[PDB]
Amino acid sequence: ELQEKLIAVNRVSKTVKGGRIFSFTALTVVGDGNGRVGFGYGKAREVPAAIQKAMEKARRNMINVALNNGTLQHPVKGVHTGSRVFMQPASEGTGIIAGGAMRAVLEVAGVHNVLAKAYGSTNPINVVRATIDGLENMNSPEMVAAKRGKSVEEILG
Amino acid sequence: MLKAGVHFGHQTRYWNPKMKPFIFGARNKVHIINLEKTVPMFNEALAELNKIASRKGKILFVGTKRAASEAVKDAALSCDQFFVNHRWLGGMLTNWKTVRQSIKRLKDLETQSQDGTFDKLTKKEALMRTRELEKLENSLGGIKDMGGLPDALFVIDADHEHIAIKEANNLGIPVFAIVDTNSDPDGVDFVIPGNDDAIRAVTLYLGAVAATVREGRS
Amino acid sequence: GQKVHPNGIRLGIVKPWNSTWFANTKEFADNLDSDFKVRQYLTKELAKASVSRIVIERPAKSIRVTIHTARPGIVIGKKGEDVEKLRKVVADIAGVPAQINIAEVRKPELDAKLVADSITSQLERRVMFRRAMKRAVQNAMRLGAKGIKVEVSGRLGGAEIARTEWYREGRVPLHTLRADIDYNTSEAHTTYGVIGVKVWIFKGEIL
RNA sequence: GGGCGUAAAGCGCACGCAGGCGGUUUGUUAAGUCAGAUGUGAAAUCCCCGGGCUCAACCUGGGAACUGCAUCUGAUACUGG
RNA sequence: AAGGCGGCCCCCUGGACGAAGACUGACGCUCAGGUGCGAAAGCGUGGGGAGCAAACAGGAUUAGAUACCCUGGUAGUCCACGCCGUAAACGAUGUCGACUUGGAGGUUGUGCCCUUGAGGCGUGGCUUCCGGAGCUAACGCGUUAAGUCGACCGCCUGGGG
RNA sequence: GCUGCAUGGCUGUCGUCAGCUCGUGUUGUGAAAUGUUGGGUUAAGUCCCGCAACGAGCGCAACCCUUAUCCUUUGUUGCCA
RNA sequence: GCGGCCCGCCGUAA
Repeated sequence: ELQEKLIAVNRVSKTVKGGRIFSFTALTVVGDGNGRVGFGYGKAREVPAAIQKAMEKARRNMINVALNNGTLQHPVKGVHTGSRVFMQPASEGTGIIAGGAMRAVLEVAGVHNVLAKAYGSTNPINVVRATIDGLENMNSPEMVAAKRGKSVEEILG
Repeated sequence: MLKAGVHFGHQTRYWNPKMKPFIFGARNKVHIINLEKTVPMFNEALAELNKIASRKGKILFVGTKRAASEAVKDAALSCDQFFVNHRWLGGMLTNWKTVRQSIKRLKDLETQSQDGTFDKLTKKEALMRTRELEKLENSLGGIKDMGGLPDALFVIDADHEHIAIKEANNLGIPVFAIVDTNSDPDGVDFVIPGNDDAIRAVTLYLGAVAATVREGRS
Repeated sequence: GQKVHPNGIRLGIVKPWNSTWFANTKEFADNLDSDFKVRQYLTKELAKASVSRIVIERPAKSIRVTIHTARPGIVIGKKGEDVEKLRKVVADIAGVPAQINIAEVRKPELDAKLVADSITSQLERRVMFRRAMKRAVQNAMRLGAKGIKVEVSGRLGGAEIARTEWYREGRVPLHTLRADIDYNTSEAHTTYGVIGVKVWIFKGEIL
């Protein structure tokens, strides 16, 4: 039922007394298409082993977000080590226009219309944090009403 | 309650500033624990432990400190519960899958033990097997007959057993540690202020818990 | 060149010979040559079957041959006509009269010769070597064995230096003489030269 | 809508004119700021609702836009006198 | 203020801090151009000259040794009066103001309590070392911020050339 | 006949030196780390104790041959109290 | 505690 995606694979080395030994890494994202998403990162001597090792690590690590008809009502921005991300809601008919790993994250998450953009550095591992960057720090009107001790209808007005 | 059979903090220079709400005035160079706000928290913790025991939750006891060892081993094995007495192994809970093999080896070794030297008289091998069993039993004696993944943990010293608390938080199991002045409430805890090195104090702590749990089954 | 041959080192401990007969200096070479000729002919003729091991024993004025195989029906045929053709040719090769026997291989996933030449046959049809290796190791572990190691060497498609790979799990102790290790090799001729295959199987330690 | 400990980047350190920026009330002014109204901001071009060339480039009807300027009336929380 | 300042005594002179009380009534902050002060070496005129010592001369070592090592040795280093205006002139961190969990010291004031004693309670200034949240590419910083903010100024825009 | 720099198979060498890795779990954004480090021992990652690690694999050792001491069995072509 | 001892042609595994 869950959707799985593969983002990037690269070869990584290490030096010992006799020479060099190589290894591979994989970055994957998993979502339910409805508001739950997680990611994982695995290493092994062979590509298939790393691929399969990232998946269940992603499965055990999930969070839920609160969208609304395919987005929510926040222009939100998030950061990690050297990456900035900007996402804002789109009206309708539009797609998931977004550059790299943001495309896969927003696709598996369940968003259908968004106007993302990426700044700063763009390596996949840190920009994938776009999950934790802003997706789960998003506020629905009902929880805002609960926090401020009021009712939704006059919070919106 | 009223007997005040529990002493108080270590010293004003070894203290965690997060313990200010529970602290009292300090007079003789050491901090004093306020008992006026410990009874309600203790009663709430006791009620929660009773309702968990009624759910046959397989409570767990820890607290290796060379002073509460026999105390926790006697409080446990009394009603129905298990305990950890020596050398909390890093990853009993997150890596329970591997620890099951050690438990199984202990079970096989003890089954063979009741008729051990009859199988073979090579005294070297018999002696080394006995030594291996003795080494293995203490680290898992209290947990051998457990299904796995208990539903509650009772911890005597908080900062001294931070690895167990981290494992419990990672798995998502409620904790019932006792916090002193030089420790801090970090995990999802039912915080119970009080001294943790006095024999009278620890005995008073464990007696109420044992009575509550042994009542909870019926 | 570092490893002693696993089969040879154990020939007097836990392993038997394949040719068992007595002779003197006059006929030693002739007996060896005859055994070589008959083994070569049998291997050439019975390629399509699954032949594993040929044991040759010389009765006083006679030669006795036993064949181990996993599909005896093909070798023995509808009636005993094909075994009779084989017996005629063998008795032609060696002057003395000959008799033939057939042995039965119960678990073809053991007896490393079968695994090795199965992998070679797969390689001859241009299939990825890694899948073959993993398939064989998984089958052998499923059927029950304390360990197995396979390896392949040669020009695996790339013009670069011929590479080497190997997989292993279980236990394969090679420095203990009590252990019962079965070892055999094979090689496959492709469009880019030959590829070598080696298999170790650890059936079980013997007291 | 970027930076300056080590990647490029804090004057060797002070005093100080012109400039830039001002703690708390009260009272007046309406300069800044805000709201209306009028007069202006050519046509063509862009946009919206339409129309006609077999359709489309093309032509055409009406409306918005021309982020501005000046004048008059009003408001007085904030900045200025 | 920075560059810097160490035997002892006298004369002239600047700043900082504390206690208590009185007084004036926003008189403030920053600062392009401008002005002043800046280690050592160096320059000019006149003195002085013990030790040390660029340049220089011999003796060694070395394949060579215009060097490191040894024996000497001039300018200079010192004083007075004028120039020069640069340093890894570094905490490699501009100046003011406000706010935010803690420990262990050093130095200099002052209030109270038996002031008994090297006692106990406080309350200011200036300084070392750990470390929490937070911040950072990381190292690390961490109430004397590289944390959360405001005012003004100075600089940066690939490496060589 | 050419190409050991297109290869299989088979050898030398570091070196009979004591090392070389993996599964799961934790730490770090990451290359990686931990285990394999520390105290005492051994010919030896050989062993005890400690310790966010808990267990495995190839190595070391043992199982093989010969030599040194006795006991049974057999006694020629071997032996003579 | 201090005696001396310099160099290594051009490109080149995936």
